[PDB]
Amino acid sequence: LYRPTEEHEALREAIRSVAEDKIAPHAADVDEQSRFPQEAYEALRASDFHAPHVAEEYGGVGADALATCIVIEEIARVCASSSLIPAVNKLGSMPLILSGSDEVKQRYLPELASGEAMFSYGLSEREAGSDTASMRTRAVRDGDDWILNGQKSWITNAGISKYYTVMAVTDPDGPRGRNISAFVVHIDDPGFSFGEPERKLGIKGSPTRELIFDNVRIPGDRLVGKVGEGLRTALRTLDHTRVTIGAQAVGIAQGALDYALGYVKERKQFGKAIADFQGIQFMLADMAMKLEAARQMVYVAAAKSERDDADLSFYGAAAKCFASDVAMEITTDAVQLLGGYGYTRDYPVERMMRDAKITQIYEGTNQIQRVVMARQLLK
Amino acid sequence: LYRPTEEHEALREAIRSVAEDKIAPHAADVDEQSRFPQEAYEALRASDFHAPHVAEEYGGVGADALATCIVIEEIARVCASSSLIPAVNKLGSMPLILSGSDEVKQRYLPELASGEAMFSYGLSEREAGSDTASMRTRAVRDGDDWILNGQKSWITNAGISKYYTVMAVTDPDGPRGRNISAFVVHIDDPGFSFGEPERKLGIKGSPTRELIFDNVRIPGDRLVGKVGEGLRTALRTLDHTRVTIGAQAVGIAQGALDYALGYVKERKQFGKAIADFQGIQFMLADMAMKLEAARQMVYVAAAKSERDDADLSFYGAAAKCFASDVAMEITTDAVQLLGGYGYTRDYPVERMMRDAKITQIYEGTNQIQRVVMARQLLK
Amino acid sequence: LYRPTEEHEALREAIRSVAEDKIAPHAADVDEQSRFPQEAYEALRASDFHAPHVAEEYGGVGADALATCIVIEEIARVCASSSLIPAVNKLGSMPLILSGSDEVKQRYLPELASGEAMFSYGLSEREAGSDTASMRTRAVRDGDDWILNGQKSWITNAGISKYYTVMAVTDPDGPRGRNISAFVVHIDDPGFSFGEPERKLGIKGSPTRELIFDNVRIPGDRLVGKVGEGLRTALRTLDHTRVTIGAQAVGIAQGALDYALGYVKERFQGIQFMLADMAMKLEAARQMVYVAAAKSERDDADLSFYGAAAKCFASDVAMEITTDAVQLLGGYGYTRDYPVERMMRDAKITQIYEGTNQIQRVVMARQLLK
Amino acid sequence: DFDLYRPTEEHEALREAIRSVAEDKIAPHAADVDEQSRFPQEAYEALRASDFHAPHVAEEYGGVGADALATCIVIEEIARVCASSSLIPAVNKLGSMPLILSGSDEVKQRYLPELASGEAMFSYGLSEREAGSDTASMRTRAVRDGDDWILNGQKSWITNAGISKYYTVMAVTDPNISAFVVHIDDPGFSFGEPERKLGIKGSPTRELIFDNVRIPGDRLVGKVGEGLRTALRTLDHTRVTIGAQAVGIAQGALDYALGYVKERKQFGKAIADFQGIQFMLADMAMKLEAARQMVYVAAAKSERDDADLSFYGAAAKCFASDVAMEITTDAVQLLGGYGYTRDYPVERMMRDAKITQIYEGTNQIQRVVMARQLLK
Repeated sequence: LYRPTEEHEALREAIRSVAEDKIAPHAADVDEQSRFPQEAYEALRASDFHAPHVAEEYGGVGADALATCIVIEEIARVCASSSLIPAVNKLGSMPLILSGSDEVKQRYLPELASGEAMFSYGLSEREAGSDTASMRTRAVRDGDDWILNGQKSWITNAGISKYYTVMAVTDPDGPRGRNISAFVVHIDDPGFSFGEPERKLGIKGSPTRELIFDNVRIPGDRLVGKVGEGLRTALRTLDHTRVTIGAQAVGIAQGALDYALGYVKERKQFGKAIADFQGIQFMLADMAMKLEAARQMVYVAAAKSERDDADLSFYGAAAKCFASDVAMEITTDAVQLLGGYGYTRDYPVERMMRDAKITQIYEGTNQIQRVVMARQLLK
Repeated sequence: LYRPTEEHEALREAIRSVAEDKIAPHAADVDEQSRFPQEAYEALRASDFHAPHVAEEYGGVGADALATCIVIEEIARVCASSSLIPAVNKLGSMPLILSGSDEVKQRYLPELASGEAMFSYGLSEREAGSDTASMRTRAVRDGDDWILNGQKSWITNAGISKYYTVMAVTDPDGPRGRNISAFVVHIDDPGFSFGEPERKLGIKGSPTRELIFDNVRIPGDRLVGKVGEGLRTALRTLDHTRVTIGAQAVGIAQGALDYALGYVKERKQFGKAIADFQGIQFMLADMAMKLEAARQMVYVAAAKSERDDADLSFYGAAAKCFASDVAMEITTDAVQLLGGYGYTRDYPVERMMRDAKITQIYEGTNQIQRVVMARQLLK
Repeated sequence: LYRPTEEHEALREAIRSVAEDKIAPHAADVDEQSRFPQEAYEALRASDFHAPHVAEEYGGVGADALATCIVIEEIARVCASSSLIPAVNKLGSMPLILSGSDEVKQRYLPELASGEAMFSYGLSEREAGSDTASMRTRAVRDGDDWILNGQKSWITNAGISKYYTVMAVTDPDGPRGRNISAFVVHIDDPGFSFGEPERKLGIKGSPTRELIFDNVRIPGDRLVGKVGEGLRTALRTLDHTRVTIGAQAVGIAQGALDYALGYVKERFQGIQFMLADMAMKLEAARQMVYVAAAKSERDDADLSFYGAAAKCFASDVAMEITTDAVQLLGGYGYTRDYPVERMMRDAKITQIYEGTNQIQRVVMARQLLK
Repeated sequence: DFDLYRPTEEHEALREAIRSVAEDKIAPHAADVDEQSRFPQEAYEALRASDFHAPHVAEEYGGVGADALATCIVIEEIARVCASSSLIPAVNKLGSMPLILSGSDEVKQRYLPELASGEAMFSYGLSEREAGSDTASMRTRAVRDGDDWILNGQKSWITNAGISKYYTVMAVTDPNISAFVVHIDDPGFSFGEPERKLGIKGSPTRELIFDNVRIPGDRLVGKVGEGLRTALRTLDHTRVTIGAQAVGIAQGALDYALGYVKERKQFGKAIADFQGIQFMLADMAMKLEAARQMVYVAAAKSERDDADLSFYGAAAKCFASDVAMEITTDAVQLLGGYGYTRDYPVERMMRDAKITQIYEGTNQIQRVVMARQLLK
């Protein structure tokens, strides 16, 4: 009751030690250079932790939603950019799971579950970032095939994901929400290009790239879901990926709190370990307490996500909004807690603050989460 | 997972229905003339919700600790004062459960479980509230009986509860925290008097009285647990009722967010429903998100209060501190959202605000909670 | 420079003694029985702080807006209900000052300034509370007079004020906000009655009653500036009384923190940090109110913004501080035996009346995106 | 017409002055300053050309002698566009305060003209590895070698170091402490490796290491053994400059935020027609302006050196810094994905803001000073 199965905890100790071993040192370096955490990718893949959400049918680990966030958490605790790997894979493969045809699922999800390829997910566009219902990217038919044209931006793991679940308008004059569909674009696919990797505040490692569609023709079997169903797919994909982002935020903050506690037990200003100043003790109390509320809520919403509960819209958004807020609130405090040392790149709290910010921004800025929560409350 | 069981959800639905009609309408009156929730206690007892935690063995409903919290929540949601009936009942009976001898337990718990008698719990002392190992209340052993002297303060439901698990030193030189034992005082015991009931900011209904012991002869069977081990028992009980006060805070806040939501959809300023202004929407979003986190952590800590988990103290402190703090923010916003109306007692939210304040204060002020947490963090 | 003139501080020691000595002990009762701060009113009157804003021209104290705010603060420091007397007097006289012809100013301001009469201000309406530009209290001209029919609500200090600058729409047609004018209704004036005093969370002392107008025959000399300007005048006065509500909040917070600090001396670093946050927020709120108050007196361009900005922040701060004040005093802080309970309840309203901090944030936003 | 609670008209002329100096000369370089972690040299050149390298220096010594509001306003209006660039007047006042507050007319004369002219920059060595905040327990020793002194030890966290010219470092004489202008060229005086910082990446934060640095006896600043009464004063007076730094960073962030939200449209309406973004900008502007005004009250209070200058100083830095963080965070939030990228400054202003909360007495230390000034 109100706890992960102890199974989840064995899973956690696993992914935790994978994170402590193969991710952490590489996290500091990943961030500095803003290059992909490849070591993280081969270590997650080597431990079959790269995309544990995939079903058993395709060779996945079959992770529970709570189990899936646990992985994303335990990674973000040490490296936010790497933490995106199973998180972006769940995000980009979710339209393919929740609505994909059996043939398309069997095509694509086994290569992920195996580790051949990572997914990215192209929904946002620069002239309609949060207003995903009124996008510009275009899927016109051409024979059996599909021509995509247009813009996707803020696409995570771009350049590295092989597969890109794009959402493009199929019938530009139908009832909003029924004119958009999802198509798995490959890196192969001619005319599909990437934009410059963005110069990011945090997640500097995991590339956030614009991806351009210049008459990208693609077979008909890469339609995922039916036609027009792309927004009804994207909504349930948000519904489920919000909680992954919540867990990522919880994780970023957890790593920050861990360095905070360690540093306060080691260092001694005014003769004593700063850990024992009641001020700092209050600060750690708020950090730990907020973090634990955010954790429990992302976990509740994950329970809401595998059980596919009714109010998953609300709690998912809320868990994402709060966890991210908490992450900022905590990681900033963590930086504050290490004083001068904290704003040094030698210690991870700096990176962790820079990293936590996107949890408040990307996958729908928490203002959108508040819009969603409000619309859900007025029912 | 992260589900109150269908058992609990039905239980929730039950106690909610009892709160709505049988308790809520009286809530304004209970608070106003600062009177005990007689209607509420009556209705809870007739419905087995007055102290549902009590063991089956002694005729209680055998309520899960989570379920107990759920009841205190749903009661508090409409009337905070009334929720102390099950809350202070769990508080006062818990030392009698956690350490009580089979006999004394079977003496008192039936009286409670049926609804004949109420419990209060005397541990804190006017002088050194948080340094409980240094309490002045002594019980001197005299024959089989004891003679009590001392000063419990801040003791909720006094004057109205009949049996009082008071904690007294039984060694002015015995060892710290092992020099104290627990005694069930009756409302009948000579020399046992109450102070004038405190004039409280909120929870005005439930009486907060001083406890005076003037050479109170109490029989020898009133000892619960060993002599000396009462402190360990008291600290464990603290760990467990922390979470029920947390649930109460969540409840007070839930009432605020409910009445606010209602008032917001219907009432109109500038001619569209004020819930159309995205600002009020953000505010309501934050209220709901904070509140839901506070709720989920109250529930997690309730689970840990059943399993007697290690970090039960930490998670309970966190649940109380967060639920209460969050409640304060929310009920304050609740007053805000109803504007001029919310400032009047015609609407309850103002009362709910006064009530959230005490949850930040009694049952271990959130500062003390933050200390407890910071202490578990610095293991 | 960036400090009260030494005579503002001379004014502070004066009203501080008046508040600590004459207002403070009764404040607890003022709140307890939810009755008017009579002791406070007669003592503020005895000390010329019941309405020090009035020009000396009418026998007032001639206080600059900064001074008015400081008075309101030193009163709110001990009694918010009491702190509203000078505050609601400046509020109710402000339309009467800012635009009234010297006729009505000379008829009203001396009787206020001296302390015969208190003012309240009828702008807020239940139906169109936040949208004051679309209010529904009607006043049609009957010969030289006007007739009033309508319903002002949440009129603070309403039960006891004599003179009431109530603002009514005179011409429904035309641009709402340019069709509103203000007229001072008397307590004895025929047909004008009050509702039942609101049972309030805090400031219970200062009575807020509805104002109902049942065909009140008001003379034509009750005109407060040219017909139709009333909304121009009303947002003009809000511009100034925002800053006084800020000052009130600063005071309420101050009192909360004062009992907090005192209590902390009486009975570790965590509580120190909490007190530091309290005091620091408080002082930012105080300086923000004073910057704005000086900004009002010189009738600066951005008084719209700063009055809002100070009104919101001070009030917000008051709320956390008074809340935190209650927190520091622990169980004792949750009792009416100590005033911090009353002070928290008092501070809440500062976020609400005279434009909810939602409206304050909107007007602020508005000036930001001009 | 009464100028109470408002910065004087001359301060305001100075403001559009320094604002134009920043917009027109500093602003374009801020992005590069942060990206490369290099000293804002162009900014220093235009500040020196415009009497802003340390305008606080007296007119007796050739500065403009600007009052604490004036110097603060410069630090703000500069930080408004580049935090690192704002450290120029800020770190110069920081390093010059011991030399002013207790320095002998000879020692004032040896150095303050080189600053006021714009030749040399000053930095200030008080904090250390072991006892930064506990100034009573440091371990950098000044031994009286003849009339002269031998210095050994390590100051840490020293802004503009390696690049600044004169270093008023403070050492214990008898284990208590005195202040000494160590020169860059002085024998054996070296710097540690510069920190790779979260923000203020332009302004170098370096260790100060001494292996038997001999410095003449006239390098003494103030009283021998009694620099400590000078050190708490330098704090008292310089918090407000770090605060104004915070206000400036914060104001800049709010400026880019407003610009973006008016320029950008979303869901078909401008993103600032959404009341959520509106309240958000309102909270930002009011916190911001409150922190600004308290910075100004504390600056005036550092001018006439009031009794409570400690509290009002600490609070203004602690609040302005905290508010700056709070604002820049929302600023990054407001520009969405665009705000997350370094192509827009809101991100840099956030990192710049995270330090105003930390250095030169972390707001936790600021709160301690406030709590002690409260129980007076």
